[PDB]
Amino acid sequence: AVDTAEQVYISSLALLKMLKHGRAGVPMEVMGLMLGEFVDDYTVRVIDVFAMPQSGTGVSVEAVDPVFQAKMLDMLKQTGRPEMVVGWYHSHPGFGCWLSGVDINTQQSFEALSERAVAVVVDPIQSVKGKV
Amino acid sequence: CTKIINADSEDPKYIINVKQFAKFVVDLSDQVAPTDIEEGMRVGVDRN
Amino acid sequence: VPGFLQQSQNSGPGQPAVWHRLEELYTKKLWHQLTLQVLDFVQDPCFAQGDGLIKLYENFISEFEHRVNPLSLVEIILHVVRQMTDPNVALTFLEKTREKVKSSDEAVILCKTAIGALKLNIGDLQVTKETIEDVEEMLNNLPGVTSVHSRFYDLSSKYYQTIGNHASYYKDALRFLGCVDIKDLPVSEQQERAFTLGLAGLLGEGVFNFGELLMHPVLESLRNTDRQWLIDTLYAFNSGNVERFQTLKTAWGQQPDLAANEAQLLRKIQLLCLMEMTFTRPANHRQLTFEEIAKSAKITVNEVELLVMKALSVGLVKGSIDEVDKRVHMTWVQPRVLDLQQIKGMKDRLEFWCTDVKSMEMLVEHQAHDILT
Amino acid sequence: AVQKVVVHPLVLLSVVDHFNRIGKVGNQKRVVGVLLGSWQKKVLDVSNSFAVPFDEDDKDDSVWFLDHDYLENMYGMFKKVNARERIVGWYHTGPKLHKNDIAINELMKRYCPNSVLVIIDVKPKDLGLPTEAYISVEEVHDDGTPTSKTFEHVTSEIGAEEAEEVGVEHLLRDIKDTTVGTLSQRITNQVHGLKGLNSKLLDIRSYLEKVATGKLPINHQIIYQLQDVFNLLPDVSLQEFVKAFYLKTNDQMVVV
Amino acid sequence: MVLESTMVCVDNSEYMRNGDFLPTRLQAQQDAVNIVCHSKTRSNPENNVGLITLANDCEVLTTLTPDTGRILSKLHTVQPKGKITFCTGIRVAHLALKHRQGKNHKMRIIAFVGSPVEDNEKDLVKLAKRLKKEKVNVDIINFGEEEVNTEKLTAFVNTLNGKDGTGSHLVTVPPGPSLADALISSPILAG
Amino acid sequence: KIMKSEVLRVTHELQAMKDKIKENSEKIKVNKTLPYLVSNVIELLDVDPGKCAVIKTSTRQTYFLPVIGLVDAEKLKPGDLVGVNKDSYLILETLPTEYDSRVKAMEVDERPTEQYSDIGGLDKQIQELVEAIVLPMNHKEKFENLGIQPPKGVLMYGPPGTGKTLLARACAAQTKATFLKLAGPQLVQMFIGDG
Amino acid sequence: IDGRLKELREQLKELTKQYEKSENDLKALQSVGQIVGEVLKQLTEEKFIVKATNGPRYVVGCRRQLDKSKLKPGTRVALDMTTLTIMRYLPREVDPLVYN
Ligand SMILES: Nc1ncnc2c1ncn2[C@@H]1O[C@H](COP(=O)(O)OP(=O)(O)O)[C@@H](O)[C@H]1O
Repeated sequence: AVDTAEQVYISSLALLKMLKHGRAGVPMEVMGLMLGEFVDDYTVRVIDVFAMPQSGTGVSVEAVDPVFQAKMLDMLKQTGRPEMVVGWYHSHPGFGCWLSGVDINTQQSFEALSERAVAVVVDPIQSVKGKV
Repeated sequence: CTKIINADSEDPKYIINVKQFAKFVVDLSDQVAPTDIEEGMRVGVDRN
Repeated sequence: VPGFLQQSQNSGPGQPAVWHRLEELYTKKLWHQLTLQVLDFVQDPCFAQGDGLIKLYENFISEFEHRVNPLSLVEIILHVVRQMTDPNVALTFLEKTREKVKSSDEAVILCKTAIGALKLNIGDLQVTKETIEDVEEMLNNLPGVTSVHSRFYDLSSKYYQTIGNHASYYKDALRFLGCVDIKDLPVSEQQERAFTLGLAGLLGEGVFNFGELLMHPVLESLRNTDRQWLIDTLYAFNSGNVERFQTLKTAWGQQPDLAANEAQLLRKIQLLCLMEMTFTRPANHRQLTFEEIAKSAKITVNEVELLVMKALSVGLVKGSIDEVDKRVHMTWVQPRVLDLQQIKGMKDRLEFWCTDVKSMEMLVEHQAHDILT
Repeated sequence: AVQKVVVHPLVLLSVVDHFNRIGKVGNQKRVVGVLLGSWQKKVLDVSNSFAVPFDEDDKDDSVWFLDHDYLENMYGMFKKVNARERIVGWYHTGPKLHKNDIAINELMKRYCPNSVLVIIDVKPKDLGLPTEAYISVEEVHDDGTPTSKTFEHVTSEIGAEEAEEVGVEHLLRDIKDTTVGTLSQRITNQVHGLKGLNSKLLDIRSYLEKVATGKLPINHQIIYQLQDVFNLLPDVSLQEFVKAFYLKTNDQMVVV
Repeated sequence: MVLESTMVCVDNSEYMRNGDFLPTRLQAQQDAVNIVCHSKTRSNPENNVGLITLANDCEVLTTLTPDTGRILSKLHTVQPKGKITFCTGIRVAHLALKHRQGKNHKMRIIAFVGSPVEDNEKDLVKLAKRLKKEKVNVDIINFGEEEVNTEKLTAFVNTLNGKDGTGSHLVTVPPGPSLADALISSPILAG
Repeated sequence: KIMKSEVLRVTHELQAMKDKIKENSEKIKVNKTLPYLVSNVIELLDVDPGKCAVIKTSTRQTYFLPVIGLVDAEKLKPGDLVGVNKDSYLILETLPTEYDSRVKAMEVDERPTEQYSDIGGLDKQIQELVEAIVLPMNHKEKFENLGIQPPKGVLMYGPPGTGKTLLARACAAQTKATFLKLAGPQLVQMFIGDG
Repeated sequence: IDGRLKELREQLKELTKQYEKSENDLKALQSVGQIVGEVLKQLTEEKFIVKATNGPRYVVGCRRQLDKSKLKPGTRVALDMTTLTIMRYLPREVDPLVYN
């Protein structure tokens, strides 16, 4: 229940994955999870992020396939560098810096799973020239 | 919004004319069996 | 098979030891090492006089073991096929070898080369052009096998004495010289090969550069002891040196295949004697007056028009041709060997450009300290 | 077979980070993986990268290992999330290329027929080159030369990925690598253009000097074919300035 | 439970397609591969067996996996026309099996040799010393005609099983026919 | 022979790619379980320099999906009421069209139950039209193998109360096939081209 | 001989590989397509006025491969769904559909 002026050390390649994934699925509201680790309470660092195809159902917890996520994590462990899951990201063309009802529900499920599971809003269409 | 339904397939799918002029087909909500819903009856739809 | 081994142990001194090895190899069911033994016996210091008998024995062994190495078997038995020396049945022999080994390995393409070689030796009209073209048409997805490539290069080099290919024949002969590096054959015959390639370049028309043979040591050292006037003439064609006396001595030095085309030699050397000015002077002397042309080519005034016309056609000089002052503008788009021993000239010009660029960069920096400092 | 390749400003930093993260325990200096992307119109582009731990031995350069099952699973996942992405080539660090590259190319070309090699200089930033592209051509070295490997460099240019301009502007936000301050910025443009021209042409002069000394093998068969025309092209004739004495000097004097 | 991770490097030399065994020595060695992989699967179906090649290449596609069908498919039509590179083959087998695997999983490299080899004694002794320093556990099984259990192979095995090692034997097979059960009888439960 | 390795690759490639079919299909099918836009196909046969489509959405918009990215135009002809992606703006799948308000069910009886036994008097005529209509339904393959295409147009003329309606419905019941009744006198509509 | 059933297995593999390539083209596309508009005004060589069939008109760019001679004024074109730029131009048809 302690949340100070926390700061996210997000990585440039994580940004590039975000913009590429959003640019691909602009109208699908594609989903993903932000691969970060709580090195301490508030100095959260994210070095990598992955892109996952939103299932036809839409924004659902089962759309992020558990077996597929586990296999992806194992692949990252074998080749690359392992990293924990304490966050998520989502291209949000509909409206701005808030979450929809289903987004709040799935973030509540992520919060139950993880410790924080930060809710990150990234708008792919509003970011055009200078403001992401 | 609530709109009438048009018709359905053999059982699962429902081809519906909606007051938003939409060619609307949905999986009927799990709490609602297809038996209760009949052609030409008004049903509300959850925007999500 | 034991009976054939017993019969085959005869007909040669030292053969029964190899036949015992052959017996051991098929007892333990060895095919590749058997092909090596067949290779050793065929390349043994003997003429293989019993060509038909050894053909029958080898076919006997291969048909009752039916698991030998295909490409190397055909590479070896082709010696016996050629040695049998009867083209009417030799074609059937090559068809039989194709039927016994019809895989897409070196075997079939080697059989095609043997067919083409037979068609050269007799009947140079039946399938000669289709065979030679189809070798390259079938060397697809085969970048560096280099074995049948060398074979195809040899056939087409021997096809030089045919109307179809002269300059391409020289090109594939160069390809043979590259692909096979060691001498692997008498120096005198390589020197004869160098003589033929030199005559090919002299008689040819499209061979203006004709690279990898002008100053190539692998080609020149063969005739370094005999007919060095041929070496000098190729160097003349390379560097643009005229040496008209030596080049005329070249014309009647090797009389066959040169006396009829000595006029073509005249035109080519007049064509290629201007390149020396072309690369040495980077538009430093861009006034190719008639007197300068006369010094370069020892040619008359009316022939200048035809010479510069052919120069524009081939690609030596592409500049404007005047006649009030007879000035020829200098652009070259067909580079060739620049006598790497004389690379100091282009190195000096390049370092001159470096010094000029750096000096002007420093000068503009001196003029620009009021902003850059 | 491709005409040319174009590298995005999208995979270079990803490769460098992959080098950094897998170099913590693997100090082989040799990072080997695959670059994925798309090839559409004789222009090949790279959109994704992946690194695999990789160990080498100097003995004939034939000692190595990879995780091919994990790498293939990565490729399936990448194609599933984005179908247009495909393996365009495989990359190795250590610009001093060794001899295992031929074996790696032979093994990986089952994913890409025109297998290409990419070298990323994680630590080196020599002038501006982030990476170099390599095409495998073993179809006879030349017309009259012996057999060789001869991995040539297909021309590479840094592309312009979309939607990354926002991120790169926010990231840097300090240098402003744009034409801002037109006069001073173009002065800097002239400055490093002269710097690059002097450095590269000095390198060419050094290569000519070393060819003259003959300590290194001479690839003259393409060197003079490409540099003779360069030298003889008549950009030194000044009579066209005589014909164009007012080349723009009229515009110079109206601007004054 | 003590689980075993085995990496097999199989001799794809130019001679292996000969018919010394009934189908081919290549198929005989393939039959050696799938029976030992079957034994590993019967011990526990999640025992993992992987393929390594040494015919001037190192096949890694068939990784350290329990399934045997990928080994059978990928080793079939291996085109046994190239040469043998023993020093590279076992070493790359070491690196391939050095990859991510359980620490409980006992690392073991098994080699199949079926053709005569022309390599330097000094080079292979140097490799044996290097593997001795690296504490490598390799057992080698021969098949068919060869200078079977040559001086290089004997010294290589002696270095890898000596100094109170596992005790993995190398069998001196008769040229041509051989009894695969008698070849793999000792190391399947002892070594 | 090579069959062992061939079938080892064949079965795996079959099952894995059909699994990829299922994965693809599910990801589009839930979008096919959420179609929203009517498909007014302004068909343009744009051959790639094969086909294309112009779809008038229910929300009054036009989507030019390329080359009809999911469905074949042999079954998708220029018309309406075919599933269109709500998010991918693409033709999902065919669905039944609309049967012109009145014709949706004017008076269509799903199945008549009146029997041939309760009617009679004209048994020769009823047997004649049974041979001309019902037999081309049950024994349609008999006509097919014979080579004679049965006639279709049967006109029952006679004063009212002669049982034409019962006979027609009884014939339809015997055929066990669909029966559609048209109210002729009310087909005269003031609307232009309504009939 | 199990190898003589190779032909039947080949037929099965070819039959399904047709379905597999069909699905590959079905999923690899997964496209959103392009919105359809009309060239309301060419404006200039860079910016063009393209009006959607149902309201808004936008000042958009043109496809790189296409040229103004291929675009022309008053011709049906396709705009990018999100970035709102010309992607392709399409011919149009009208039909009286009565008594034809
Ligand atoms: N053969 C018959 N058997 C039984 N009922 C009949 C018969 N013919 C006519 N009907 C009666 O006539 C009615 C049908 O009338 P209608 O169809 O208008 O006659 P029509 O077909 O000659 O115009 C039915 O309600 C039925 O009871």
